[PDB]
Amino acid sequence: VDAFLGTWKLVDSKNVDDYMKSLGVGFATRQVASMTKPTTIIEKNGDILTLKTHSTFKNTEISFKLGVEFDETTADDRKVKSIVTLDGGKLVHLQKWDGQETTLVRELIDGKLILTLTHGTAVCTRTYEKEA
Ligand SMILES: CCCCCCCCCCCCCCCC(=O)O
Repeated sequence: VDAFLGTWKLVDSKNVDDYMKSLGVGFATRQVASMTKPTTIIEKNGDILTLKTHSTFKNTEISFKLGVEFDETTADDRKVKSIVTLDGGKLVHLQKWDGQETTLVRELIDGKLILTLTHGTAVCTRTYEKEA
C-alpha cells in the first residue's frame, strides 16, 4: 500500500453528478459537491490505514485494516458495511447497505491517483495529484 500514502488534491472529475444522483443525493448537495475540490490524506500506522477526506463542505475520516469489515457512515449519511482490499495493485473499497453496493477503486497511473466510483449504471472518475 505504500505508494498510496500521502496527501492528494483533486484536479479532475467526470460524472460526479450522475453518481450522486444514483445514490439519492439531493440537488442542493450535488451543487456544492460539483464545485468542491477535496484533499485526501492516506496514512498508515502498522496494519491500520487512515483515510481522511477534507473540504470546505464536509470532512470524513475512516480507519481500517485491509480485509476486515468495518461500519462506516458516509459523507451523504448512509450507514454501510465496508471492506477495503488490495486487488491487482488497486485499493478496492466496497460499501454494502440495504442490498445495494457501491465500489470505490483507487489506482496509481503515471503517478496520479485515479478514483473510480460505481453505483448502478453510473460511473464517476476523479483524478488526484500528489501534494509534496
Ligand atoms: C467529501 C467531499 C465530497 C462532498 C460530497 C458529499 C455528498 C456525496 C458523497 C458521495 C460519496 C463520497 C464521494 C467521494 C469522492 C472523493 O473522495 O473525491
